[PDB]
Amino acid sequence: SAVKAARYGKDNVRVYKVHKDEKTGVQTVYEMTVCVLLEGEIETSYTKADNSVIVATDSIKNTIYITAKQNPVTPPELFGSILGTHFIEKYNHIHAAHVNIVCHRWTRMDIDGKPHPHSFIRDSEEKRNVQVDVVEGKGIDIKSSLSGLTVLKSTNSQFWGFLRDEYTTLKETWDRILSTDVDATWQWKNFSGLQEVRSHVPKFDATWATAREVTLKTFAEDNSASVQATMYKMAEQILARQQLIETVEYSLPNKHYFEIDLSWHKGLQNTGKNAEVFAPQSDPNGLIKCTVGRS
Amino acid sequence: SAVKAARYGKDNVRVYKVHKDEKTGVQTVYEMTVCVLLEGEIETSYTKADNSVIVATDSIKNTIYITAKQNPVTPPELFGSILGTHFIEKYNHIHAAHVNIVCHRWTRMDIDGKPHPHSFIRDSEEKRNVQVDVVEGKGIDIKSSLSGLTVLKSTNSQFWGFLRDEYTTLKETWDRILSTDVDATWQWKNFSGLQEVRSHVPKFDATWATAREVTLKTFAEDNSASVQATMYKMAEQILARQQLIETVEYSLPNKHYFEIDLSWHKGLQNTGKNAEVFAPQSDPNGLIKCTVGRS
Amino acid sequence: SAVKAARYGKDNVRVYKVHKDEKTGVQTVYEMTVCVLLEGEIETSYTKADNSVIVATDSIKNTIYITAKQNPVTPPELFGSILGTHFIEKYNHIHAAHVNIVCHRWTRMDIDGKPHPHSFIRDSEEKRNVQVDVVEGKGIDIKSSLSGLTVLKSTNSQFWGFLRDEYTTLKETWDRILSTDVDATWQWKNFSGLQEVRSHVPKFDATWATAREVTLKTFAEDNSASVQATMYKMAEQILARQQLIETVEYSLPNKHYFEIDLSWHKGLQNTGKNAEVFAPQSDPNGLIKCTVGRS
Amino acid sequence: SAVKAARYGKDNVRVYKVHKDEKTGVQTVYEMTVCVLLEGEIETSYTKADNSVIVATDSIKNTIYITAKQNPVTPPELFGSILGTHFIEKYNHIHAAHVNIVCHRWTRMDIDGKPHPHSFIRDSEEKRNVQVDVVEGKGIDIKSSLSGLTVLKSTNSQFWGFLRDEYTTLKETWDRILSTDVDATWQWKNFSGLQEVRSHVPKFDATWATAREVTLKTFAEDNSASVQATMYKMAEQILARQQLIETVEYSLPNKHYFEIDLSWHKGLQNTGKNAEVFAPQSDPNGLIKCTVGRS
Ligand SMILES: O=c1[nH]c(=O)c2nn[nH]c2[nH]1
Ligand SMILES: O=c1[nH]c(=O)c2nn[nH]c2[nH]1
Ligand SMILES: O=c1[nH]c(=O)c2nn[nH]c2[nH]1
Ligand SMILES: O=c1[nH]c(=O)c2nn[nH]c2[nH]1
Ligand code: NA
Ligand code: NA
Ligand code: NA
Ligand code: NA
Repeated sequence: SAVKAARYGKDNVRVYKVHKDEKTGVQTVYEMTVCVLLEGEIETSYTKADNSVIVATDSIKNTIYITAKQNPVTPPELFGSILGTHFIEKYNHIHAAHVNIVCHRWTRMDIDGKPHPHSFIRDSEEKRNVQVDVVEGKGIDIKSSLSGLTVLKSTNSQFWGFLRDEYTTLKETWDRILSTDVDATWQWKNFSGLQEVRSHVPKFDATWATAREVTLKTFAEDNSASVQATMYKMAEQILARQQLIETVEYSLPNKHYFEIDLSWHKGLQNTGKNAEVFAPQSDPNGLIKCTVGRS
Repeated sequence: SAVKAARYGKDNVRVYKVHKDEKTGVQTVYEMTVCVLLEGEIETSYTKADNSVIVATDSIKNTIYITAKQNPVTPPELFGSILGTHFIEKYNHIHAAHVNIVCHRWTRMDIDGKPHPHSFIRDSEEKRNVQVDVVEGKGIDIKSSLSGLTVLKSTNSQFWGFLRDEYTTLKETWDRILSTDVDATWQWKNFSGLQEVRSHVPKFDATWATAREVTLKTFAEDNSASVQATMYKMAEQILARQQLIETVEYSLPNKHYFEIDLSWHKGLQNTGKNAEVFAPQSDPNGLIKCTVGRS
Repeated sequence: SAVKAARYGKDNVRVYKVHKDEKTGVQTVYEMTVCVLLEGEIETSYTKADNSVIVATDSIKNTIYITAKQNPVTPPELFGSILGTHFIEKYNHIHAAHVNIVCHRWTRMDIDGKPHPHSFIRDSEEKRNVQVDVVEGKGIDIKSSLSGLTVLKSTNSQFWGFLRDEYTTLKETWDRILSTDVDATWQWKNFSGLQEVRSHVPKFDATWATAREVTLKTFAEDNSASVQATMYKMAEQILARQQLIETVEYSLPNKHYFEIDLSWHKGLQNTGKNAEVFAPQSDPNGLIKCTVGRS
Repeated sequence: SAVKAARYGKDNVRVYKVHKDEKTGVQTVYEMTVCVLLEGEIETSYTKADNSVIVATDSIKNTIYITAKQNPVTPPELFGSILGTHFIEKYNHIHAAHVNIVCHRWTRMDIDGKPHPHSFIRDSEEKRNVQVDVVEGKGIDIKSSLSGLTVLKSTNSQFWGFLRDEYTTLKETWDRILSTDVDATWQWKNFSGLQEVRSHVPKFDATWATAREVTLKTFAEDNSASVQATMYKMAEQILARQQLIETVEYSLPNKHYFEIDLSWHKGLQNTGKNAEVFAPQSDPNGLIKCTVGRS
């Protein structure tokens, strides 16, 4: 037998960092969960019990903390690039590093209309994420994403004109609830190394903000013909606004809210134009995906 | 043997309701999870297989939907009172109804600085809850709460002067991170019935808003001597602002963020005044509770 | 204002202990999650920022580890009694200790038909729990439980003869699926102190085993008239088998599996006697509770 | 812009099926969670609001139920192949179907030493899974797996001889706890179609059983030099026992149990050879992966 692929490292490394502005007293906090997996000339640890090639996972953990102490942790695209580059440069036999970062929200509190200098709220379980693959000789590949953005619109969603056959019971509709949890990923053009990543630093936060804004505005304003049609419009707009993105991927569940026929009870009307009370369905759910690129 | 206590009903009933203003086009959505448990002269269903005394749990579910169709679902204190009263009035042998409601956030989206008429975001997993106990002959007891409000302050928290003995390793500190998930409950004076609950309807939303505001402002502004001391200040202020509340209860975890000594690595300084990178701890956690009432 | 109640301590303390038999080489492992909350003359920590009365939660954590090192951790009723007694005896101003223990399963593996001396499997998320309340002057109150025991029977469950009115749509049935997650609690007679708890040590494991056996056998064998009727039979039998138990409480969800009418598709018959494929429902669920005591 | 990839369908479809042996009275239950995603000539649903190419996700759900009614649901490799083949044969414009099945445990209860004919227990959250990709013109690709198998050994695990540099604090050890959650996947050779899958039906359950047995026996018996070395031995043995498997992949977390130094308290010895009480760590965790194939 032979090792066809192998990677190993440390997952679920929770990290907090504070920045203190000595002039103003304002403090800013960052909290992340980090995973680093390494690849390289490590097969003999599997086949021959040769631990000499293993950078211990505990040491990977220490390295995450040290790197966060010595470098900016924002934007996460930069921090993940620094962290990944470290492993391939430090260890001759390590040839790829895969860094995943989940950023948690700590939003500054407003107290009496004023931003508070050192108090924060978790205002959403929405995350901002990065996946950074640093491969020796092949540069740095970055996928940025937002996830856990949960939205609902109560009208201006339709679904008609779909295929009807002997397996079909769904009725066409011109007015339904649309609710989803948005997972959106933008893949950057390959970067040659850390100097090129640093040269683009301003674009990372700006592109995250644009992706979020486009997602929310398009969801709210589109008189949606389907999840498919609405998500394509979102992706097109993101590509138009940032030329350094190569592809945009969306993964959207369709979280169903069913009408409840109450006509058996005193003729109560609660369907169609009279629908007011609905039953949210926990499962099953539709799942719609698309990857959009340039022509 | 004998039945000393019994209650039964339906849990995890998900309910959505939409209100449509025909004049303006503005729609407003409400989403809740409801549990109703009944008590009364039901022991023979347990002891003698006598199902004639059972209002089926499926029928309880139907009743929740019908009641939501025919009545306001907000404030939840009112809806829960209507729902509980229904069971004790409709069924002669049912003498108590226990209604728990969890309200989920659907906050109206702002698009280009304007509130959108029919699009919403789940802006927090914070919940607004009610527990309503309707007992025949004894009125209506309401406990209102907020839960899942997660906050952090990066300084202006201290903890010194605690008991030190042979079990103690904790160092005194004059500057630490304080983070918690707030669970706050206010218990209303007993109401005689639905007419009295209706007479106080404006106070329910106002008191929830006050409880939230006091919690956030006190957390942000107090130079905290302990979780205990800060939570007592919150409770006092809520009692001062609403005379119809009898008690306020807080349950606060102390979610620890530990310093990381990096001095073993090239003498890096990351403790005390030099602490920048911390390790959030998933467990264990402190748990601090208090119930405050009037003198 | 005044403090009406207060308790504080440490939650989610994970503990593992190994026992090694030097004669045989056999090792046995125990893993628990422990919470300890204290009460006593502690109000001034809340009202006056007086930390001198606070046994730090970190010290409570240390005490859990030390107590586990120096004492048996099984049965959990004994360990929780030792731990709770420690706090009220050590600290003059602490007058009650509330200890909750969740025991996790590590079942010895059988390899080639033989029990392995040091390898274990988590064979269920079923838990064995204890709640121990040690109150100065009032002895030791112990509630023992099992939870997370998930069962299903595919026939020999009925539900007919329930109340039918204008809120009822449920059809009577003489053959349905019954599935639940069992939470069963037995409350021991009050014990005067640790000497009396020790005197009854053999009864704790034996009574847990009996409660589990009775639950499973009664569920499997009863031609159930309702959840209510079946759970009462379980409780009666436990009380009959252990005279030192005062009450038994069951809390059972009714986890619904719905028939799927497929007759719209080529006349396929999948209801009633022809039902083979069902839709498990995640929510809502029935919730049935009873507490049974002696006459 | 252009659609580079697209797939859509229904997730989290819960399905139960019962088989009743009329001769013996014995009933057997199966419960699964199914996801089906389709690909094909569907881009215009995204780009042009053309729903005529959409087989509605609701219809996919109906098809899962109908297919389960008309066909065996075990082994899951067969059921997933039937389900996937259905979509590519029924719909000319659908060219791939991706079927994921999670099988939940319902193990027959033993009551008084005898297997009960119709009562079952969820004896583990361990799952048996399949991923079946049916691609028009390219056959059927099946990946079978087990997941959620949680094990611990209290000794006979070592970890020494790893790389030591300025980032390393971990001490070498010759005796530690090893605990993990096993995720093991075996990838079958490509099958030409449903006839070939049916021809191999007996091998599916047998290979699952072998994979489980090899995993448990190797974990229990290996005096482990590292997670890496132990998992490679498991994979080699599975490949040796089933020639129709092309690769085996393991993904193993290293769930750390830390020693607790108690020497600060009365010189208590709880490290090294005296270690009895340990602190299980919820995070971070090591994560070790390998894919093994033939030479
Ligand atoms: O937007 C939708 N897309 C779909 O593919 C679908 N199928 N059922 N409902 C649906 N709604
Ligand atoms: O605010 C705090 N209260 C406590 O009771 C405590 N114990 N350890 N740390 C603590 N912090
Ligand atoms: O066993 C049952 N008990 C109940 O109270 C009930 N209500 N609906 N179905 C039920 N099944
Ligand atoms: O088995 C192990 N493998 C590793 O790669 C490792 N790193 N720290 N500890 C470890 N244990
Ligand atoms: Na390298
Ligand atoms: Na009544
Ligand atoms: Na005392
Ligand atoms: Na086809």
